Amino acid sequence: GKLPPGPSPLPVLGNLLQMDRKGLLRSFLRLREKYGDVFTVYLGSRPVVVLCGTDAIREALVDQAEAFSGRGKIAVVDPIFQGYGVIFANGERWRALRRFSLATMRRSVEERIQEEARCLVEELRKSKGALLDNTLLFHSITSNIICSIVFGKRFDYKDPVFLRLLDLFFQSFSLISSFSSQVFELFSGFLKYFPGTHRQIYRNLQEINTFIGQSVEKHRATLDPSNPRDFIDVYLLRMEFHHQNLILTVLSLFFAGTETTSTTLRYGFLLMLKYPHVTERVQKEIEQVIGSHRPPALDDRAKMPYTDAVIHEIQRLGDLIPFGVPHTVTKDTQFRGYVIPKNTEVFPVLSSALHDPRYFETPNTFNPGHFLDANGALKRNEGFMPFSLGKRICLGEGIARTELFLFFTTILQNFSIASPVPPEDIDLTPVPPSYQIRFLAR
Amino acid sequence: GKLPPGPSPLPVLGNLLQMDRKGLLRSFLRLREKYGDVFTVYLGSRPVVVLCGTDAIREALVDQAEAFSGRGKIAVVDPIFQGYGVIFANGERWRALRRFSLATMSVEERIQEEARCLVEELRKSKGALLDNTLLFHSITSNIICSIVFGKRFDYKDPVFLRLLDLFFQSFSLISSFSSQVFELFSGFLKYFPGTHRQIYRNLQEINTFIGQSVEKHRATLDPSNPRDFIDVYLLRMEKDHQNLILTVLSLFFAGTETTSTTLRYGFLLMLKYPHVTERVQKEIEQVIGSHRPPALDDRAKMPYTDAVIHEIQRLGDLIPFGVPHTVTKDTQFRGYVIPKNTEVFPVLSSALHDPRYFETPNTFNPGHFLDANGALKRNEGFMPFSLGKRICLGEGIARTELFLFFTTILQNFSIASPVPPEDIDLTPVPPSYQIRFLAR
Amino acid sequence: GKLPPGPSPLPVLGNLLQMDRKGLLRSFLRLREKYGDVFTVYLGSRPVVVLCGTDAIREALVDQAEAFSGRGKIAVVDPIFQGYGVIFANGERWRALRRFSLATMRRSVEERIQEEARCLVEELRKSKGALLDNTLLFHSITSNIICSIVFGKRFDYKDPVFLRLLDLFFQSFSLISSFSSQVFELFSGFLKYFPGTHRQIYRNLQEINTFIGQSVEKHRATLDPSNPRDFIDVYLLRMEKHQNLILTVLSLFFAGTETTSTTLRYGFLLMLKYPHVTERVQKEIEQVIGSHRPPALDDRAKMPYTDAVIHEIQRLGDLIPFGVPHTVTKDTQFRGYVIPKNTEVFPVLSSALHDPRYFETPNTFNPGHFLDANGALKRNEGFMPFSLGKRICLGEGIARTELFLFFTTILQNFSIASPVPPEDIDLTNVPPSYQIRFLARH
Amino acid sequence: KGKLPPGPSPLPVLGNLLQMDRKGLLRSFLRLREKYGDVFTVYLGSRPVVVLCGTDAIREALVDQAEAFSGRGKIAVVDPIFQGYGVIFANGERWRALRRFSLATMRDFGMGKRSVEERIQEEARCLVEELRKSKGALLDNTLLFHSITSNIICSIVFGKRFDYKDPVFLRLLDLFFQSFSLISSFSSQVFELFSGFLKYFPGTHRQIYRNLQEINTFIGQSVEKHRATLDPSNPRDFIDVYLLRMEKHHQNLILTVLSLFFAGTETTSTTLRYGFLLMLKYPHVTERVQKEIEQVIGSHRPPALDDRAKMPYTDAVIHEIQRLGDLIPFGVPHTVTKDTQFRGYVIPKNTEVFPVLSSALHDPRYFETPNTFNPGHFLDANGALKRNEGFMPFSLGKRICLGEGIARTELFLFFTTILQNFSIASPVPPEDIDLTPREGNVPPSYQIRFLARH
Ligand code: HEM
Ligand code: HEM
Ligand code: HEM
Ligand code: HEM
Ligand SMILES: c1ccc(-c2ccc(Cn3ccnc3)cc2)cc1
Ligand SMILES: c1ccc(-c2ccc(Cn3ccnc3)cc2)cc1
Ligand SMILES: c1ccc(-c2ccc(Cn3ccnc3)cc2)cc1
Ligand SMILES: c1ccc(-c2ccc(Cn3ccnc3)cc2)cc1
Repeated sequence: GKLPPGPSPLPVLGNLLQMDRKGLLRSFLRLREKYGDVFTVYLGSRPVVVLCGTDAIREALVDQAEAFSGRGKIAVVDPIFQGYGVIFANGERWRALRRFSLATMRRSVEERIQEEARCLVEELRKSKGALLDNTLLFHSITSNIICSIVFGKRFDYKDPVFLRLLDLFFQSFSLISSFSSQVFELFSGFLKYFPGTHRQIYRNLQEINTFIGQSVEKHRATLDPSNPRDFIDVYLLRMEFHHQNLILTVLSLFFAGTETTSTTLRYGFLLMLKYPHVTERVQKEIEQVIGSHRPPALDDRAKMPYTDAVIHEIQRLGDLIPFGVPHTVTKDTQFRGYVIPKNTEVFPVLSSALHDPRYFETPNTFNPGHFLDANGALKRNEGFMPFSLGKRICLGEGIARTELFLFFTTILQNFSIASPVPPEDIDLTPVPPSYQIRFLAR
Repeated sequence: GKLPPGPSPLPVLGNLLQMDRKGLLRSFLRLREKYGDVFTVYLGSRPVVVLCGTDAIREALVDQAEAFSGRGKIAVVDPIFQGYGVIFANGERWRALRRFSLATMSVEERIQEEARCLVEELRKSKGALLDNTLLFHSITSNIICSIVFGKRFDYKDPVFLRLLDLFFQSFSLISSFSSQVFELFSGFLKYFPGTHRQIYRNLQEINTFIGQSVEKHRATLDPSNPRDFIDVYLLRMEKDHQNLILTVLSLFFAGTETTSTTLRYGFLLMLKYPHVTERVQKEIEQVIGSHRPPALDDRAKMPYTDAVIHEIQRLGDLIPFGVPHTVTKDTQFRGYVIPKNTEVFPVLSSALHDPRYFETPNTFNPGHFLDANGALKRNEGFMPFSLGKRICLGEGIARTELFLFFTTILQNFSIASPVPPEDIDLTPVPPSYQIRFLAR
Repeated sequence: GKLPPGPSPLPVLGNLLQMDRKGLLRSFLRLREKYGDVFTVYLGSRPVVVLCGTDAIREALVDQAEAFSGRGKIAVVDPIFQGYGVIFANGERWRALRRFSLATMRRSVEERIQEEARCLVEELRKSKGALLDNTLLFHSITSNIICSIVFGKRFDYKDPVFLRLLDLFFQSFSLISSFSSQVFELFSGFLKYFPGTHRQIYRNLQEINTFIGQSVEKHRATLDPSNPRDFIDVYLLRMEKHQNLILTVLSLFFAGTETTSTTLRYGFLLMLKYPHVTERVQKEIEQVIGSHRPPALDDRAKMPYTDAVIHEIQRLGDLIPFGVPHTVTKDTQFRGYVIPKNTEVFPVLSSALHDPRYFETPNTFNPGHFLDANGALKRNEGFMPFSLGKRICLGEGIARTELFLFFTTILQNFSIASPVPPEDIDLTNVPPSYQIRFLARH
Repeated sequence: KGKLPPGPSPLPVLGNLLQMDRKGLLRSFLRLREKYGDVFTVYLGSRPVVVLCGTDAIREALVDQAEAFSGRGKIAVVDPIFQGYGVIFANGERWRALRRFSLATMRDFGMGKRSVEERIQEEARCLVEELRKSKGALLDNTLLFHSITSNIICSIVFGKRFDYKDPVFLRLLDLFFQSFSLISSFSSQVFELFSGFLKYFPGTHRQIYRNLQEINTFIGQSVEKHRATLDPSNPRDFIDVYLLRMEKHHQNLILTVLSLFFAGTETTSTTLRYGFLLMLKYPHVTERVQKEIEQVIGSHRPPALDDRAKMPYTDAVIHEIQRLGDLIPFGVPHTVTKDTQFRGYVIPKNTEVFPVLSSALHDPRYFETPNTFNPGHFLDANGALKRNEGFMPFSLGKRICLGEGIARTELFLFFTTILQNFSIASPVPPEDIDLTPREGNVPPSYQIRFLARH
């Protein structure tokens, strides 16, 4: 019974000097070759266990789910200061949210998404096939879904309030560091920056908490059970400053997710620009199953292997969350013939699975074959886990994947796509590059 | 026996919603007004104790030094994984470095010689408008080089530049408000220091190099004449590799960088207030005259200039929050309780601007550090280097760099800029700017 | 969310000054009246949560079994010193023993108890109805069972080796303390005496181990699989797939048998006080088993009264009034209080066995407790002399079978008498030493 | 490099409990020392404990690193989650207070040291009067010694000694030394080890004690009486000292102190019992002592504390008695406070530690004949008292006996005064006195006769 093997560390720095010039990911890969699927690396004085390949990540997150579900120290409340019960309250809250998101699936996403998909088309027609940067377009459409689900009705793309919160929630801003400043941090035991809060993207923060209040007010007055129209009055029901903020927090979480959805699309479309023959096939399957006279609907995905396989492939290659979200072991645990002590930090390196050779004939090339059998139907591939697995698997998986199928097909149904750059010359290597694309009505 | 009071937190966010639009500092200040000199705020789910004003910070860092000296979780080794002894080795190593830095206090001469080189470079400027940023990084850095490798680099030496590049290479990481709220909810930050890549070529070239210098040193080294910090390394080694040095080197640079900025800020300040620069140039002529380089012993006979430099460090306030510490033992502080392992901010800024110690906390004012007769006077609020068990290891070097570099410059040149003094905006890190050095 | 209420403590002593003159149990009871079913008391500087009444104990040990299953600090290994894996090894070992004991129940255990039951009768016949102290007799019979189960064959009552180990395992010996010596201990944080501390603890044992070695040898020297004949070669098999483990296991088995023996001793005295009950039982015996065959386990089903009586005996006897203290594993929410991980907890078994909400007359001998109107056995939730939950007695099966068979077989072949008239028997947790006479019914 | 103290490998549940000498835990520690050295790690149950052997090792720990090795056992550590801090701290200050008060008894101006000396002197006197009234009868000094040492504590706490047969005295002599035993089988113990919980626990016994409720009452009476009559700045005894800290929980706090004090007195009493038996076996030593007594104190005044200075032999002898007696062989276990570096090993905060006092009192590097009675241990060539570092029957460091002062003064005075006025004899001939204890480190029971020297 030993700890997962790893490279020996240096004081202050840990293994920070043995990383590939190529990046932390390459490092983890070369490390795997030497030490295997489970190993121990050091960021500063702290050890972390790295999990590589499908099988290893699955065993951990799935087979021993309770053991591997813990959050990072920043998220753990100190009873000595807050006492328990806030611990537990949070507990019940989580379960509640977790429960509500299943209900959403069981005018649900399918219809709301079908609506938004329409609006998108109309906007794309009004583009009159102009070259543009889809970034704002995709953020808007994925976001609206969240809005319809939370406040009850989509915003108009140019609605002040919408923009103000599209602004708040995706406002970029960067913090700056020198190599020296960092080594020092490592030596302090404290990072320079911490979250909180927007500076000029905080301008609207004041307005958005405020907007929430208003919507809750309106909602409250017309509220009726057992007729909960959207998430707000669901809140109001569990209920029946702090409340407005509690909402925010959910809202924020939801947006953190939508942003990934949006990027998954952006990446997907660029990818399709590089590979028009695929886009063609998909347009074909579309015409063969949905035809030309009705909107695509969620039930169609079943009868459209290629397109699904293609979307799967997009999530796979895209790999937007390569490291997964780090967890924290809950109980001293026996894993793959090693030991992992309660409170060890752990990386399920999702990327190492999405590119796992034992599961993907060509881990680095775009290849729908990954998800198709001889007969050409969708086939399960265990390496496909872009949403993670286990107790903490994405709360948004359902909504997101439905967003991806519908937004994707509806678009390819009504338009074809082109760019200045010739397919041969599209560089897929990165977040996906900003680019220009043109939507042409069919 | 209670915990330090504070604003009630929200789930996930903590007190992150009750901060002033104006910034974390303003918040801490308004908070002080309401809860007092010691209070408790929440970043995420985690509590942190904030320390405000001279008296409070001093009590903590100085009076209860052992209690308030702990480092952040990132810096704490886990025995279950590494075992103890590496804990202890580090321990002894620290004491060693701590001991060596007192021995260093040489420095005086090396600085003086660098001071000279600076002057010659400033002459060659032929009074051209420039951005002193690179100049100051170079001069302060060389000191560290002379102290570690044994001899200054030439300002344009490839190796120098390559490491001036490694150690100050800026690079930024980017975050959305949403990405952040999510981090808070994960318990994990997106970015960890140094994980980033990486100037890999440069770090690698140096690592290779230190090797070289150690080699050379090894072959020619001897006692009781250990020339520079490398041998001292070689000696502690021979008494019982390239990587430890690097780490020290980095630490040293992290510091030098602050020294450089303290100068940059100082000079801009003097551009806004030429009548002060005049006085200083006067005291310089009255005490050091015009025919010898300023020397450390001069500071004693030059109150004004000292007071001014003090005032510069005060206003500059480059480390407003101090470096967060970690309580070591359950402790009784100012009639509250602080549990072992509580994170703590000694908000240095709150002292450097403490009204109980500075007649005009927010205006440049050398009177802060002068009595009626006009001699240097101790001001307890002056704590830019922190205080206590972990007070700056570089305090000595740094302050010596500041006095010499400052005076020598003002001795041989006067300064001017496009922007008229009335129009210099001191509000921020100090703005990038242009300045001209004119020989006297 | 608060901690369980309780009396305020004093420095060093805790609540040790507020105990009834009557004993710790009375205290817990008076405490219950004031603070309720869950409260917090202090032994020295250390808090402990006390659990009172059936419902409370059950909720804890049963409903939240994983939460309330932790052992005392003495039993918790320090990884810094021993590393994990020994932690885990122990873990798997436990499960193993736990598994083997269910198998024992699945040549068999019942027969082994029946054969011993016979031997008991023959010894009781050879008593020629002499007044004696059944203490040694009962320790012997219950012990043999363990020996048949472990080494494969009963010892003869006067076999040297038997006696030598009957001696080791039940050898009494006492340690002595002054009130002052104790207050001081409380102030040191350390007790004067430690289990296993004694010189004799060691001496008895070395001799014990040697016999084991031999039996393992023999057993080792002759087994075939799955021709395994008892616990030894079961050991040998898990090994092939030492004496030290066997010994520990055996000691725990004896720790238990000792309770079984006392349960009998108490039972018989009780019956001396209440001959009209003994009569009934002798009657049911004749009505169901008759006079010409030994009682058998299957008979208990068709003998409500007798079962009810044995239940009543365990209930009143209350040999483990405080239960075996446990240690909360996870921060927990219990009965609208909070209990922090690592809190020590008493499930005061006695408070259930005497719970008014479940026993018409908690303090008088009353088989009615376990019978319905029609006179069949009825479940009573308060009956938990073996504890409940993840750590419920490993020996429950064997013990209860020992109790039914030993009891009935005896009362079938003999009747009982004493000098003292039932009116005078003293109930006065150990049962008084006494004299009893077994008279054949021929 | 940096490693934990070495030791024998443990077994599940049992730890090292199977590798102990048949001879007893002490012999074990000794044989273990031979193999692993002065600092090693043994396992009681699943718990590790660090064992400290020999003078040098114990001294380095308790003395050189005193703050590091001063921690109490888990039973004595308050949980903040339940009690909050401050009770932690209050206790702290309380301790210091008691610690301060005990020095005030010993030094050395005002009430100070002499008042205490006088009390022992008086209670010593009665011992003589009582011994005269024995008319040289064979008796068991156990109760006599418990009484005399106890009274000191009473004079110090309540302000005046108790008549030896005074009901209240007896009642509390009874409470505080009342023996009572709990019983265990080998199996019941193995099980405990497996539970993580011991069967018994201090005070958890109902019997302790009927008198407990009544004494407690006594204190109230005494505190009451004291309260009305007391006055600073002359504070007569510990009660009004309490009253003063109060005026600046009532009996409970006193009771606890009282108990602690008695726990100690009991050791003092045994030290005497042992001492006297020892002298019965070695009458030629008793003669010498009686001689020094006559040569320094003469025959016409009571011995006084200042005499010890001028009486090397007798002192050396008493030292030797404490040494051989070894009433607290294991010392009182402590608890490491801070992760520590000790003798080139590592000891983690919260490790339990035994400073095996016996291993020092019998340390060959300090005692020519560790196992024989030998005053030479504490004398130089010239025959004066010489310091012996191995002599630490009171422990050392931050937590060294609070009673060292009183106790040692009790031992010198009680001892000499007695040997001054009587000589001693027993049925058993010296050759035949067996000094080895009985199942316990406690001295074997015995009969002795005090004969006046008139
Ligand atoms: C479209 C592509 C998306 C991907 C690949 C993605 C991926 C993930 C991943 C990797 C996690 C980590 C689970 C873990 O911590 O183990 C996650 C969790 C989560 N996802 Fe998403 N996300 C996406 C979009 C969304 C969306 C649209 C939502 C909208 C609700 C969302 C909500 C969440 C939330 C709230 C969690 C938290 C996990 C937890 O319960 O602790 N994500 N998602
Ligand atoms: C220019 C003015 C400088 C200022 C105002 C400054 C300020 C500080 C402050 C406030 C700390 C707080 C330490 C703590 O309590 O955590 C610190 C630490 C430190 N400083 Fe500087 N510094 C300066 C220049 C330098 C230089 C040139 C060096 C060269 C080596 C240096 C080396 C260090 C080191 C090694 C520490 C480590 C603290 C520890 O041991 O925990 N500093 N400094
Ligand atoms: C009337 C007879 C017995 C009674 C009343 C009894 C009662 C108990 C009780 C109350 C416990 C504590 C469960 C807990 O930890 O909460 C226990 C545990 C145990 N008993 Fe018995 N016992 C009896 C006989 C036996 C016998 C014959 C064995 C033989 C194996 C035995 C073996 C054990 C063992 C090995 C445990 C360990 C508890 C655990 O694994 O958590 N007991 N028993
Ligand atoms: C006659 C021989 C005595 C011996 C050998 C003795 C020995 C000890 C020892 C070994 C300790 C443990 C200290 C430690 O943890 O290192 C101790 C503690 C103590 N003893 Fe004594 N004692 C004696 C008599 C007394 C007497 C008469 C008193 C009367 C007050 C006394 C009061 C105490 C007290 C109050 C402590 C508290 C220890 C602590 O503060 O942690 N002892 N004693
Ligand atoms: C550390 C912490 C968080 C993350 C992170 C990963 C994915 C996302 C986007 N997202 C949100 C919900 N599902 C996916 C945000 C943050 C990565 C490293
Ligand atoms: C959090 C992390 C690092 C720090 C820190 C502050 C100042 C400095 C500059 N410095 C380093 C040594 N002397 C000055 C580096 C890092 C503060 C908060
Ligand atoms: C604390 C420690 C041990 C015990 C204990 C409980 C039961 C027994 C007898 N026993 C053990 C297993 N089955 C019955 C011995 C000790 C109780 C409280
Ligand atoms: C473990 C726990 C307590 C003890 C103990 C030692 C000495 C005493 C008596 N005593 C009182 C003052 N000095 C010693 C009581 C208990 C020893 C080992």
